[PDB]
Parts: sequence; C-alpha cells; structure tokens
Amino acid sequence: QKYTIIVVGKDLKLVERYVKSIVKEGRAFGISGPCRAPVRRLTITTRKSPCGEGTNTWHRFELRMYKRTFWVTCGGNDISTILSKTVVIPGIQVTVEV
Amino acid sequence: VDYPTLFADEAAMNEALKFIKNSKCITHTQICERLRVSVALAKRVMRQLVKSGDFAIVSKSSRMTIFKNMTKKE
Amino acid sequence: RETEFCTHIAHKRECRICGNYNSVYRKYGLFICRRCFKENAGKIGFVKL
Amino acid sequence: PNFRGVEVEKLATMKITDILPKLNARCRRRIGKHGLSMKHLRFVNKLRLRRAAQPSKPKIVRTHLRDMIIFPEMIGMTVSVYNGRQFIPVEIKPPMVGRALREYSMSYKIVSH
Amino acid sequence: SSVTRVPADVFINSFAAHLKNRGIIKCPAFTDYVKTGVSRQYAPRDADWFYIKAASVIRHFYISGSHSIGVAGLARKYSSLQKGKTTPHHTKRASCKVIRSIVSQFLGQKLLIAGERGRHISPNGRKMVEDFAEGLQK
Amino acid sequence: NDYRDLLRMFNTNIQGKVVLECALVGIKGIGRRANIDVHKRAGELTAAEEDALMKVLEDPLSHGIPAWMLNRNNDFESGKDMHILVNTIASTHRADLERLRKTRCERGVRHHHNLKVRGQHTKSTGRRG
Amino acid sequence: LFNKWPLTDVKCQDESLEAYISIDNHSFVPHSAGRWSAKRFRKAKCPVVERLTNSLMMHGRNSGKKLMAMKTVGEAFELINLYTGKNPVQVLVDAVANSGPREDSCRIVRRQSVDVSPLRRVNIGIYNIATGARKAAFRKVRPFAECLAEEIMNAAAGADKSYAISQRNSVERIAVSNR
Amino acid sequence: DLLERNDIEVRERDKYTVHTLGKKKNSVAVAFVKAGKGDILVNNVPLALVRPEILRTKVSEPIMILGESLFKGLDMNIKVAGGGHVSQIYAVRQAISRGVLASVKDEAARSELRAKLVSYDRQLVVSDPRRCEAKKFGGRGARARRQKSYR
RNA sequence: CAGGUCUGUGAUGCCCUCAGACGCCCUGGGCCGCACGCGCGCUACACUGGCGGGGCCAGCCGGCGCCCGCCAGGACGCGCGGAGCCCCCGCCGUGGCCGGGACCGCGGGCUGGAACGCCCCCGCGCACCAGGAAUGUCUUGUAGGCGCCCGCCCCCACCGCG
Repeated sequence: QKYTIIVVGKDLKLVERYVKSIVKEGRAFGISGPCRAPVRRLTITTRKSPCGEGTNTWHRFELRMYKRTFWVTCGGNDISTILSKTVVIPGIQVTVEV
Repeated sequence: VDYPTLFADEAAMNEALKFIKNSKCITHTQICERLRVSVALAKRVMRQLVKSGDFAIVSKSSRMTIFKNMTKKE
Repeated sequence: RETEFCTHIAHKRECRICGNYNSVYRKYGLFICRRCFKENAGKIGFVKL
Repeated sequence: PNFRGVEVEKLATMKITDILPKLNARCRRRIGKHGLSMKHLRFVNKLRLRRAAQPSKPKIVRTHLRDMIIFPEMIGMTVSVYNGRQFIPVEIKPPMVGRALREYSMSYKIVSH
Repeated sequence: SSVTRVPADVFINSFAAHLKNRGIIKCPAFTDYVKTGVSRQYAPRDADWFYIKAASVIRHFYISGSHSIGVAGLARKYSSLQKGKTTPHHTKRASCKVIRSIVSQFLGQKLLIAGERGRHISPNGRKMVEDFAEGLQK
Repeated sequence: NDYRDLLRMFNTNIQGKVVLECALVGIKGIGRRANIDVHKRAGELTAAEEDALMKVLEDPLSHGIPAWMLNRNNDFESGKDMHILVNTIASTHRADLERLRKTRCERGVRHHHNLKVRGQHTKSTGRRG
Repeated sequence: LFNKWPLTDVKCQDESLEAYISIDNHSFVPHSAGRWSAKRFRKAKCPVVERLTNSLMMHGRNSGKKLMAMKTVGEAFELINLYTGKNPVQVLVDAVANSGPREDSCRIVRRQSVDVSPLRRVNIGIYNIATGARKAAFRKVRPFAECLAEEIMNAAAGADKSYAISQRNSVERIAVSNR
Repeated sequence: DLLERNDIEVRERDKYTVHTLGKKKNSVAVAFVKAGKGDILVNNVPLALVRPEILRTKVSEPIMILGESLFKGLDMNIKVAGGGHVSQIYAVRQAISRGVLASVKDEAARSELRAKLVSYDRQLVVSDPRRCEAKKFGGRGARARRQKSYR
C-alpha cells in the first residue's frame, strides 16, 4: 500500500536535514522523490508605531511555510518503522496518509 | 458656430463631389472643415465617390480613412 | 437578570493576548491585536525580512 | 388618494399580507421573507389592544421601536418614537403605510447656524 | 489549425451570418431590448448582436477543446468596465442569462454536448466550426 | 439627401441633424424614461413612424417594452408602473415632494432646507449652498 | 518604416544635427526598447521615428500608448508622403533640424545668450513639432495625425506658421535682445 | 501561466528535436522545433497572423534578417504564457532567434547568425531583464511618494 | 527631544471613581450632524475621446457547474479555474454635444435581529471647455496611464499595504 507523506517546516534549514534523512531511512521502501510545494508566504504588514503618530512606517512580518512531497509503498508496520527511523528535529509537521 | 449639414446636399451635392474630386487627397475630417459637413456625412459621400473609383483609399483605419484620387492623373 | 445580561448577540473578536476588540487582524486565523502582535510575533515565527 | 391602488377606506380593512405584493422591496423581505420579531409583534398587539380598549385612553403609545414598519390598521394612531432623548409623536397617514417609524421620528435637531 | 488559422474575430463575424441563415440560435424576444453586461449601460446597435455573440460562444467552446467549462466563464470573456461612478472604474462580467440562452440553445440543437460540468464542442458541432473555417480558407 | 428641420414632440424642439437616438435623448429634458430605425436621423424620421412611437411612449407595455425599463415602477396612487414625461414628471415630482412634506420625515425636512437627502458629508462638500 | 519608406537616400543636410541624428539604424516600425535613456547620449543612436513616437505619448491621457502613437505617426507619414510626394523620413529629418533653436538666453536678475548644443536642438525640434500638433489637436476637427503632418512640412521649409519654427524664432529673439 | 510544467505539457508525442526559449517582462515563451516545412506557429496562431497588426514586423525581424533558406526547413512551435501583449511579441522574437542559433550552434557558423541578428537589433538574441520594482509604504509606487501637505 | 502613545494589554506609579459606580450589561440615538476655511484623495473637462461589437495577455497569485432572473441576486449540487489598457471594425463629429456624472424621483435585490449600508434597472443631467498666488513628488521598467488582490469587513474603498 502507498502512503502519502507531507512535511511542513517554517525554517528551511530545519526541513533541509529532514528531507536528507527521509531518503536515508526509506530507500528500501522506495520513498518518492522530494518535490517541494511552492512556499506559502504568510505576510502581515502592521504599522510599526503603537500609536499612529509620526511618519506612517510599516513593519512587514513574513512566515514562509515550506512543504515536501513523499510517497512510500510499504507495509502498515513499515511506515511506522520509517516514522521512528527519520531524524527527529523539534517543531516539525509529520503526515501519515493513504 | 459650425454648420450641422443634416445631410442636405442634393443639387449642391454634385458640385460638392466636384471640389472633393478636384482636391488631390481627401480625409474624412478635411471635408468637414473645408465644407461644413459632419465628418459622419463626409464618410457617406466618400463611400459613393470611392464606389465609382474616383478616389483610392491608401489606408483604412477605424478613425482615419486616407484617400488619394486614383484618377485626376489624367 | 438572566434576560438582561448579554441579550444582544454580536462578534466580540479580541486579541488572544490583550482582550482589546480593535485591530483583531484575523488574516490567517490569528486573533491577534496589531499592537499585541508587534509585541509577540517572534514566537509565531514571523520574520521581518 | 388611494395608497398604491387600494382606497384609504379599503386600506384600513385590508391586511399587510393582502397589500404585501403592493408594498416596498424591503417591506416584502422583512415581513414576507424574514418575518417580524417578538418585540414588534407584541407592540402590534399592544397597539391593537389600546385602540380596541377605547376607554375614553391617552397612552399615545410610547415606543422605542423604530424598526417597526407601519401596518394598514395603525392609521389614525398617534405613535411616539424615542428619537434618542424623547418620544417624538407620529400620527399615521395613508402614504406612511409600510414605512418604518424611524423615517418619521426626528433623531436629530436641525443645524440653525 | 483550421479555425485557429482563421482570425477568430473574422471567423466570428462570418459564422454569425451563417448561423442566422442556417437557422441556428433563432434569437429570443428579450434580446432586442437588453444591454449585455452590468457594466454596459447601452444596448448593442449591431441588431445582429445575438448572432455575433453566438459565433463567439460556440467558437470559444471550440477553443475549450475538452474543457467542458460553463456559461459564467464565457460571460467573463465578453466583460468590460463599469463607468459612471465618482469611484474608479472596475471590470464587471457579462450578463449570464444571454450567455446561458445560447449554450443551452446550442446543446438543444445538438451542436454542443453536456459531458460534465459545463459544455464542450460536440463532434457534430466540431464539423460545423471546421466546415466554416474551410469556407473562409478559400 | 432628403432633409427635414426641427420637429416638436411633447412641446420640445428636436434637431433634425442628430441621429434619432440622440434626437429623443431628452424630451422636455425629462422625457427619455423603437419600431423606427434609430440611426435614420430626426429629419429622416417619417410622420407615420413618429405616430407609432407616440403610441409606444404613451403606452409602453403594448409593444414589448418591459416593466423594469419604465420611468415609474410601483406608483403611490395606482400601485402600477407607468412611463410619464414632460409636465407629468414635474407634477409627480411635485406630488412626491408634497407627500414628503405632508407627513414630517427626514426626507421632507431635508428636501425643503435643500440639504442632500440620503447623502452623507454635508460638512465639507455641500459648499456654495 | 511600416513596410515602406526605406532610408536609402534619406539623410541629414545640416552637419551639426547629423552627428546626433539616426537615418540608418532603424528597426522595422518605430518600436524596440533599446534603453536609449541609459548612459549619456544614447539618443543619437535611437531611431528618430521612435524619438518622435515617444514624444507623442505625453501630457497624461496618451501616456505610454506607443502602439496608438506608432499607428498615428504612420497615418501622418502617409499624409506627408501624399501631400509632398516625398519620403516622410527625409521631410522629418529636415523638419526637426530647422525647428531646433540655435541661440537660447538662459539665466546663465539678468539673462545671457548662450549657444545651444546640437543634441538639445535635436530634442527641442522633435518636442516642438509634437506640441505644435498636440495644441492644434485639442477641441478641433482635424485629427492629431493631420496637425503632426501639417507641422512637419512647414518646419522643413522654415515657415513661421509651424509652432516649432515660431518658438525657435521667439527663443532666438529673446536671446538676441538679452545678449 | 508562470514557469510551471506547462513547458512540455501542451504537446504529447510529435517529438520536437530543438528546444529554445524567449522570456522578457514575466512573459515566458517555450519554442519547440520539429524541423519540418519551416512554418512557425505561436500559441496555436500562425506567426504570419499576430494579434497586434503593426507588431507583426517586430515578430518577423529574425525572419527578415536571414534569407528564406534558414526558415525553409525549420518548423517552430511556440507557446507564450503570462506577461502581456507587448511582452509576448518581444518574447516571440527572442525564441525564434534561439531556434536558429540551436540549429547551427555546434558549428562556428552559430557566430554568423548571432552577429547579423544582434547588429540589426539588440535583444533579438538577448533578453533585457528590466523587471518591475516594489511599491514602498508612503507612496503609490517605487519612485513615487504621496504629496506632502506642509513643507 | 519633557515628539507621540497611561484610549492595546494581568505593563505601570501617583491619582480618580467604586453599588442612583467613572464596574458591567440592555435599549434608543451621536461620531456620518453643516453658513463656511483647509489637508490626502477620486472623477472630470472630450475625438491621442466617449460609444461598444468582437479578438486577446497578467502578476501578489488563484475555485466552479446547472438552471431561474434585465439586473441585483437566488435555488440547486460539485470541486475547480484568469484582467484592464491595448488590438481591429463600426459609430458620434468639435455641439456643455453622442464629453462629465454630481444630485434627485419610482422600483428590484442583498447582509443582518435590525439601514440609517451596499448593489442594480428605468429615469435625472450640477458645476466642469485645462485651473491665480503658490506648490508636491519623482531619472528604467522610472514618471504616468491601466486593471487586480488583501487588511480592517455583516454590508460597503474615491483608503492603506501590495
């Protein structure tokens, strides 16, 4: 059975290692090539000032969300083996699907 | 101000055509200044003059129709 | 006072942090004060650049 | 003149439902589709009761209800609508049928520069 | 290819004339006293407008190829801006009821097929669009 | 080319030179709430076609003109839509202002004091009043 | 130009203006973004017809509308060829050459007369011919194209009627007086 | 319409041998040459019919620089997605010239067609990047700021 | 720098109120009231245009279908899917006019508990024919023209950020 895997990482460097680990754990289970979802840019522009006094300077805050595409043809136990096998780094999105 | 023609040229139309034919070139707006026709009327009579072949349209554009008499060479 | 208290129904969207009902800025589903968001947007991971 | 083609004598006898297609687009949405509300219906019943009671009664129907659209029956009733500080008296007349009480209550004073 | 080689506007005007003689569409009553679009405040002065539009809807469906998109998508194709406002001008879509009443009429005459969702040019209709293009080619 | 000069419909002066659609664009100013060619020009228009139009304008719901395309749509006297022009627009506008004067309404007071009714900023853009 | 009017023998007759003028490097139709605003004098290497078509796109309204302008100078060009029986580009080179004013009294209060560079004369000549047309193409019947062409023919002759010639002569006038 | 897998998705089979591109002002074009009878089509529309009618000459400049022999055998299929009308004609010209270059690229003869085309028109072969700038706060444009009320 | 923010907050001193509260809720009004002066804008003054019948290309990035309705919208199901300007062809013809759409009068919708909100259709046709002293921002994909998206939003942008 083939299971869909999606990983969302805010920091590109933190997901960069995770994608390298994903190939080095599921190679026998034939993990899919890591297509990268186009960045989802969460953008908030807020006036920098607590008040509205002074020039209207704007504070731009952006969270870039990166996502990767993975599929593994393996047993029900085998995805769980890769889920334990992949490098665990904190604050990551883990997806198990059918 | 200007004279709105009302497409009134009848006996006068033939002499109006005579002057237009004499002029080396004609444009839809040139007639309206030279003889006070609406430029819309100028297109009306010009379509008849080209129908004979007195004039040759160098170029047709939505606003500007450039006509030089193919005739008048003789 | 059961009838009197809170008879009127309306949205009362406020910042999660402050409770102010103005500039809620729920653009991405964040119920966040614009002034309060300025205080704590680093933990949410938004970066200035 | 007959209001919207129903003669004034016929209008008082007529019902809002009977004159509803004849009435305004908002009136048809508010009463025909959305429906009225308990406060407004209790007010219509209160208006019906005092006019019916007829004990020689100067209630002058004090009301904070400006949302209410006038009903054909209310003709000849001196309603009083709180403009914000005071109840401004509003007698009912034939073209004021299916018209809100706010339109005839003076919410603000004029400028007088 | 065929109709694509022909200038689409030239093909649309020539085919609309053919559709009228061929009896395709047969314009409804409402179309004489209606102005296409919520943006346009003036009715078309063409008097053959419901035929020129009907060449546009069926040829644009030929352009769909296999899309099976609907009437609102075609309405967007003929949309323009609403003016007459102090506020700046913004694009408003074409009136759907005119567009619905030609795509339904085309399917009713079997020139179009309702495979799923909207409509794609029917094989019987596919000959018609190519046929006229061949007449234009010579 | 056949030409006729000024014509009068509903006591208005009509320029023969302009296209029929422009010629009727205003009747007594308050007029433009058909069977004739609209591009022919007012001078080109025949008496007979004008007579058919005269019937069309007097009774719009008789030749395929719609209810929505009418000047008046629900009335206040008959409850029915109609097309009124010339003096009737002036008499009904007077009648509509008189109805607004009759009962006290915000619509009534503003129309008299000349303040815009249903309008918003009277503070900065009603100047020259 | 417009599949017509080759610049085979079209050339400048005024030496100083010729150095800053283009009568050879013309791409078909007056278009092509060559960034002739770049560096310093890239104007010299820019097709005069483009320079003219770029002037028309000004005074708001027709701002950036090169295509409309390209077909308008094409309509004017055909009018020029037909009226004078002459390649329009040759008349154009002469019109923008004569129009450029050779003496201008800048401030250098007082003002002093100072000689004008060939590039400035090249740019003023193009500018004045368009404004001579733009002004006479406002609430008038003749289209912008017919004025642009009217202006060009007189400018080649030097007839004061052309707005460009009158402004050139008025510029050299207040210059002679404030020498 | 922006740099997707759209580049090859339009044609299945009918393998094109020479691939070329022409991209300016966000308007990107992918040109595929099967080297058949020499005819050129852009977006299903023959190159001799181009929507701007004055800008058919701009598109037919590579063809005007070299003789008919070069285009006698080069069959080009072009697909322009995105950008704008004028950015699409400008893109077409760049792609057609990349196609001639790709036919003679291995030989030193690539130099001849690059010199002749470029000398007549710059950007016939090259593509000027000139991308759009970003609006900044306090203005309606990168180089435009709102009128200052006082001082 | 006593520039601005104690009215963003479980940041806060001093202070004021505290049970007919300067606490909180509930209802109705006000911020949008207008002789007038000004600041940021938006639409103009027409034909390098309005009209409007087609072609047709966007980017931050993105849903549609079927009928009913002039529209506005609505019913009903499903996952889908893209500008203006400009281009050609008509048309009007230098006429406050076929420019301009401000106000007004009937209606038809919508959102909400409610217009006093918005949208649309038929009307209606104000100034305005290029703006004095002054002034304001800009040098490449730039000025300008031209559309679109989101924020705050029940509805609504001549706004802001893009």
